[PDB]
Amino acid sequence: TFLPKNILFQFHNFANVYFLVLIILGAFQIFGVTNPGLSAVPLVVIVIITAIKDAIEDSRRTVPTKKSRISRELNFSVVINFVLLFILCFVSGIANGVYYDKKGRSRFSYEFGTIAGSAATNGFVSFWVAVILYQSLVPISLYISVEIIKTAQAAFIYGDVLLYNAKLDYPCTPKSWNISDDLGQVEYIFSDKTGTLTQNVMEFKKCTINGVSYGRAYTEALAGLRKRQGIDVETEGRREKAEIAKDRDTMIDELRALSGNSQFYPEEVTFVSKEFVRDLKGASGEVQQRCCEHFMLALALCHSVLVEANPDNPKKLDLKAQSPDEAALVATARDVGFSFVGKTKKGLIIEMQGIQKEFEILNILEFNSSRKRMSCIVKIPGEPRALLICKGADSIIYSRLSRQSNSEAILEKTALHLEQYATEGLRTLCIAQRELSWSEYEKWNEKYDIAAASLANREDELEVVADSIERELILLGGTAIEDRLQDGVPDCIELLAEAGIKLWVLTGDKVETAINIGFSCNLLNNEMELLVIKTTGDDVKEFGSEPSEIVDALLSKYLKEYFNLTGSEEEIFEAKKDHEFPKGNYAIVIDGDALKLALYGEDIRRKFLLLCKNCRAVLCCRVSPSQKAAVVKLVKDSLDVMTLAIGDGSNDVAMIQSADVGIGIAGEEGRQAVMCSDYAIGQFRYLARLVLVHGRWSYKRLAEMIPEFFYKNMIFALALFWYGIYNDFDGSYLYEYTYMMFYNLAFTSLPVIFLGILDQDVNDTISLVVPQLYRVGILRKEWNQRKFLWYMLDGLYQSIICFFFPYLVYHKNMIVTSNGLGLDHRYFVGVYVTTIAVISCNTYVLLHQYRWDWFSGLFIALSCLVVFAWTGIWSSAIASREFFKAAARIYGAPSFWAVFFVAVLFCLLPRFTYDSFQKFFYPTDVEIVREMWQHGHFDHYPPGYDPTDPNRPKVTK
Amino acid sequence: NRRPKEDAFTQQRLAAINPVLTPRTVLPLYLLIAVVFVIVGGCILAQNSKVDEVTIYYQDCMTNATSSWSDIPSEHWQFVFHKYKTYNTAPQWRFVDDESDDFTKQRGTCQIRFTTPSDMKNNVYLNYVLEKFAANHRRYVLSFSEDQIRGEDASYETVHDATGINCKPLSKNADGKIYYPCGLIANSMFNDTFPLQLTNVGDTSNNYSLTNKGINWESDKKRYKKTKYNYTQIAPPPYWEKMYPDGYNETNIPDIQDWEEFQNWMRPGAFDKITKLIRINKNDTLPAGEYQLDIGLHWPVLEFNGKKGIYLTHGSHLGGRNPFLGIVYLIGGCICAAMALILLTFWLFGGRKIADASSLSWNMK
Ligand SMILES: *[C@@H]1O[C@H](CO)[C@@H](O[C@@H]2O[C@H](CO)[C@@H](O[C@H]3O[C@H](CO)[C@@H](O)[C@H](O)[C@@H]3O)[C@H](O)[C@H]2NC(C)=O)[C@H](O)[C@H]1NC(C)=O
Ligand SMILES: *[C@@H]1O[C@H](CO)[C@@H](O[C@@H]2O[C@H](CO)[C@@H](O)[C@H](O)[C@H]2NC(C)=O)[C@H](O)[C@H]1NC(C)=O
Ligand SMILES: *[C@@H]1O[C@H](CO)[C@@H](O[C@@H]2O[C@H](CO)[C@@H](O)[C@H](O)[C@H]2NC(C)=O)[C@H](O)[C@H]1NC(C)=O
Ligand SMILES: *[C@@H]1O[C@H](CO)[C@@H](O)[C@H](O)[C@H]1NC(C)=O
Ligand SMILES: *[C@@H]1O[C@H](CO)[C@@H](O)[C@H](O)[C@H]1NC(C)=O
Ligand SMILES: [Mg+2]
Repeated sequence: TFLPKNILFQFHNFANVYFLVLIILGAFQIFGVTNPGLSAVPLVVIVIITAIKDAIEDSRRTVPTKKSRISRELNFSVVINFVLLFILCFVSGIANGVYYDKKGRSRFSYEFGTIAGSAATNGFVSFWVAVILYQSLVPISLYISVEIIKTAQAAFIYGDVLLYNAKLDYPCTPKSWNISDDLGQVEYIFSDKTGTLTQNVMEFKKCTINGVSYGRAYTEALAGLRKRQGIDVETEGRREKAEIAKDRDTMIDELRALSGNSQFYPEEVTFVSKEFVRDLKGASGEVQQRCCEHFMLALALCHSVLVEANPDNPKKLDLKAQSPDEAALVATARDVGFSFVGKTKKGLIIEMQGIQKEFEILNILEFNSSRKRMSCIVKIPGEPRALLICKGADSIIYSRLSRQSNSEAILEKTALHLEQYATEGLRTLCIAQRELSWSEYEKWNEKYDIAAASLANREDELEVVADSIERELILLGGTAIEDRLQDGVPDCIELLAEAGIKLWVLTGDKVETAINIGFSCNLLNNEMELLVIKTTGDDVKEFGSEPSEIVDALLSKYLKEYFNLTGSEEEIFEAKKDHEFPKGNYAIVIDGDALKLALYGEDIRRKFLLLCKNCRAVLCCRVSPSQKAAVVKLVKDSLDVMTLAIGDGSNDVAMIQSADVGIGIAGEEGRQAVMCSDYAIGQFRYLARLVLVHGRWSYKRLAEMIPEFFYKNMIFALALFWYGIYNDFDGSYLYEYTYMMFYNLAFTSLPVIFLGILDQDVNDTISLVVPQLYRVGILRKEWNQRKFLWYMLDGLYQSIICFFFPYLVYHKNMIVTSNGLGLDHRYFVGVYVTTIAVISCNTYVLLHQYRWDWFSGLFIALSCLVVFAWTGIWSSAIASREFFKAAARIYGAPSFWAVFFVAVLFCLLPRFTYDSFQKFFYPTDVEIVREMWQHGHFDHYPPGYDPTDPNRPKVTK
Repeated sequence: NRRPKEDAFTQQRLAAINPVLTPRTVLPLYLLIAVVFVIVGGCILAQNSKVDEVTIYYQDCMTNATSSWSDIPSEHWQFVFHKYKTYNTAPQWRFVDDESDDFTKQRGTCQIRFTTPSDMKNNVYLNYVLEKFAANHRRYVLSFSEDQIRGEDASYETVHDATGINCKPLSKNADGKIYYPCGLIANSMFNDTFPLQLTNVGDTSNNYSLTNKGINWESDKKRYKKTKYNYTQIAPPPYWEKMYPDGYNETNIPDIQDWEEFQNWMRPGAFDKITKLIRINKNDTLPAGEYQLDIGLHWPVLEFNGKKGIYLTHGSHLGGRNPFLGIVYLIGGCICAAMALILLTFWLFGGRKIADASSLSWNMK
């Protein structure tokens, strides 16, 4: 399962088959110029390394695949490299043929050679010997280097400690170890709300019992409403939360003074009504008391929660429910003093006010996604009767009312309370009872039994019996649950918005409460326009008659008014090129039907995409999973851009898979969004630290690392081409074979690999303090093809220098030694050239590193020293044939060191001078920030500084 | 649990320096390198000017030289004496034909007289100089046998069917004997006979003596060894058949360990100009005077318009006389100085503030 598949997948490239052709040409069709038994070492070692590493890859995958944009640019780079190698070999062959044309030379005399008529044959042999000569110009270690670098970057992303969430015991486990650098170019983020931005634990906040609306709270949607209006939300909330904390303390005190509860726990109490805790005793009398107790009893009975002992203490219960809202209701009913324990063969057990009492549940018409309600008939002993209690939606209940048994005095005020809760941003419920005397209950029970006795899709008869029986109800009131944001979500959102990332939030909540929660999350802020595409009656009757054209009119107006362009293919093509952060501070808000009708047709899709190209913030309300996937793919496919999609659950999985980067929010249970993702973080907050720090880092690291490589190898390779000019392109090597293999195996590999692994322009603290540094990665400036072409031109020039400086030290009289003895063998000029080239390349890498850390410095020094030591060790062994004492004869010549130092100076002077001219008179943002860092502007921030952590100390400015 | 190990390496918080290059830091380095490189370049150039050389190309002897002494044409010699920048005193040469030798292509003796007006220290090197002899071609350079060089009695298969380094075109003769020094390299050796002394024309009682013991690295005697062949399995290369007209008998087999002109030849010059030491003198200075060198023409070069010559020097520590190192050190130091001056000019004219947040690409617009 390893050897066949791995060796085939490895040889499926062009570089690998090229080197295999080279091995076969050196061994099977040997012309006579090769050391074949050892020329097969680079191929076999890279094959073994890739085989081991891919074995580890598949092992990690066991216990679809994506590719970054850098990889496709890398394919194009390798294509240009091969074009250059072919041009070199073409010129070699042509010139060797034109040479063998000549009719009087040293060869006819001393080489036993003849005039091979139609010299094109020797030209062809020379082409195929130069193909093997210019080995090192084939990028063969490039792919294994990029793979090592990406694996190391993903291991750093994993083993980062500021991403491990201690509550979940879940570090940021990467599921794709080759998109780290794609993390550094994110330009759009698509984020589900309910599970991602808000901790998906619903807490019961308020309730309107018998027209009395108990409950006081400061919700994030209320805070957002206050912020949008203009009130100082900071002081408003400080006062409100202090008041409510004092009220909660006194509420728990009064609750303890009321009665002794065995299942009371103040830590998970969320009902904050001092009015309720005071009115339960005597404040309104007996009728409101009875209403409240009946509300609590019905809330604590009508449910499907299964309770089990707490692993810490067996007396505490865990309240294991299926839906969060039912769990919240039963938990608050327990904490108020109506606890529910156990589940016997008949009914259930409630501890009310401290005493046990059992019930008899007969028929639980369970909750269904299509019924939108959960009902239950309990037997009340005393002459027992039937109590049909049903919990559902407000409209669901208001559709099923009785023509007489409605107060219509409590109903109006309860509806007002429900509307106020919906405005404040809470999920509302409705609860309705029905009292059934003994005779009518006997009749209805026999009818229900004979109706359920009908099989063959009993659901139809069941729903018709439900329609017949639940038409008359007596509503008691409503509840309200709250979904709080996760810790640090507003800070993370403002960080990602300063970084230049456009943010999309895909909600399931109503438009106005979504806008309020956005203002609370800082997705939208003040001095930011809200372009709404609501298809409400006020815009319908003013624009058109039917939808799907009101939205088109609205898109056209919001384009033509707040910019000067209209939806067109040329405007799409133009905006495809720009990535600048938009100015003007606009935002879009769109409903589910409007999004559907904007995704329907092609021109409307074009207009919607051009409008959302600007408008750094976009809110979509009441969307579907299909719509999530559709908007992600519309933003990605057209307008080719890098997209991240973060979510949880089972619809955000379809949202995640159709995106460049997919981030899953891990719950206490492993979910599909986690599994079918690319990365998996504990909380949305961590997305800031990931995307900025690592994103940017990886992106820069790869960027600067790739041209480096394409330059380093070039130097060496091209030097051989230059020796071609002086040996008439005949195919003799200027380098020893161990030199030609180790220049890529050991001499110049670790410097560029460590540049790609460990480099940091600014540390993580500055990365998170000045997030705008991300904008360059958004704009795609650190990695183009022009950068690679400039690095290759520099490599060509440095190869010219590294060859023609030793050649020029020889050219006068071929005596370069102090004792007049000879060093004129071509392996010795090759030692000259190789040492100059290696030291130039490693010092280039060092000068282009941003951070000179001791690991990188040690290994650059070791690469240079290993060049010197390999020369010294291979010479001193007699097994080197014509290379016997290259070390003791070259490193002991002052000519060698003179050329060495001046040639390294001449190789590094143009690039260093240009870098100085840049850092002086056209500095970039990271250079300005590094100067501000040297002057000490970032000294007060601690080393590990996450500005998105609530339990963190603030700084001066 | 699964908490990642807090560690200075895995958290990427290694000890490091972050070198930002401000003019106050770079310009001093530019000036320092400029100063040291200008000083070293001037020192190298001044120490190099003191190097005197004599080059004489005698390939045109068999046709231009006569039986009586005559001036050498100005194209064939190059004198460089630093005390006397205007010293021509053209050398002379005379050809002594040898009708006994039947190799009409190159035979006789070239006698050259040259007048050195200054001494030559105490370590004098007399190299020969081949021009346009292509000793760097693909098949040539690989045509020898490291099994014979090391002294083995390698059979025909070890000598012929070895790997890349093998004497293929000259592996065997017609009679069935392996060429002892095989291959195009050892076969095409340089053949002129150089004298063991420089005859003094004025005072013939003090002749300047030369040697051929010490013209090659001593370490090379660990790689070359005396053969173990049997004088019946070996025969001279096709071109050594004037030096061994009867073949190898029990006495004439060439011991390549103590034969350093061979060892110098088996090191194929990388480029088109070949300069190999052939004579040395490590004891006596070469006093000013008129000296005579008698070379026995054996090696043909006019077939391919090549050149052969003598090159007599004392040398230097950087080898012969070559102004490239000093010139390029001076150019490097002066380019560093020029660039430092240009950067300082543009700084004192249009120099921004260093740590100014107001210059950042977003705080600007
Ligand atoms: C010194 O080295 C000379 C350089 O090789 C060498 O010249 C070579 O001499 C051989 C004969 O000794 C010639 O061989 C052929 O000569 C003619 C012309 O083809 C043929 O009739 C012969 O049968 C034989 O095949 C080489 O051609 C010749 N090499 C060159 C380049 O001309 C001298 O012989 C050497 N002399 C001494 C004294 O060592
Ligand atoms: C210096 O070298 C010259 C080279 O010729 C020597 O002169 C030769 O000496 C020998 C004696 O054995 C004579 O047979 C030659 O005729 C001389 N040649 C010439 C051209 O004069 C001279 O002997 C050497 N000096 C010393 C002190 O030995
Ligand atoms: C320089 O002096 C040294 C030592 O006197 C010479 O080396 C010796 O030379 C003789 C022949 O002249 C040899 O027999 C010895 O084996 C050499 N010994 C060593 C240790 O080298 C050397 O030849 C002199 N150089 C010149 C040019 O005359
Ligand atoms: C020397 O060679 C040159 C170049 O061919 C020629 O013009 C000149 O006449 C020659 N001198 C003698 C003396 O042969
Ligand atoms: C060995 O060969 C050489 C070749 O020049 C010859 O001069 C010498 O006399 C030979 N020795 C014997 C013992 O035959
Ligand atoms: Mg969700």
